[PDB]
Amino acid sequence: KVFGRCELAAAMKRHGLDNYRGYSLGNWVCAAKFESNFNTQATNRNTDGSTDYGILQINSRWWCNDGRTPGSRNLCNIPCSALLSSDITASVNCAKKIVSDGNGMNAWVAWRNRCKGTDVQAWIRGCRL
Ligand SMILES: CC(=O)N[C@@H]1[C@@H](O)[C@H](O)[C@@H](CO)O[C@@H]1O
Ligand SMILES: [Cl-]
Ligand SMILES: [Cl-]
Ligand SMILES: [Cl-]
Ligand SMILES: [Cl-]
Ligand code: NA
Repeated sequence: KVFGRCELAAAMKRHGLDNYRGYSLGNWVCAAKFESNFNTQATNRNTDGSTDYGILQINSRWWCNDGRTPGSRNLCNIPCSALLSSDITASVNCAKKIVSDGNGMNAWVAWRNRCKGTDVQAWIRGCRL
């Protein structure tokens, strides 16, 4: 599923991401835009052979099991394919674990490089929440 901007903002707000660990909703929408272009089916392979999955590009090196990243962890205790669903619940629940692990949203490279220190409220402007 390719979400609309405001559609995803509302879905994330319903799942508890607004101000989660102090990150306002626009941070999460901005990260999704630049990680996946709002597409739940996005996948990208990393140099080390791990793969990033879903709307927030969660990495199999640490967070999910895809059966082909030897020696990796599965800290969200999910198959990576669950992160590709049109229902964002599994991605949101896993993201809550990631952002709580001490490094905040810096775990998302696109957030650090393209959202951090910008007017992220712009990503939710005009949306009915
Ligand atoms: C939280 C998470 O899994 N972030 C991943 C990061 O590990 C990976 O290096 C990057 C590659 O583009 O995509 C995402 O930012
Ligand atoms: Cl915001
Ligand atoms: Cl594996
Ligand atoms: Cl959903
Ligand atoms: Cl933080
Ligand atoms: Na893994």
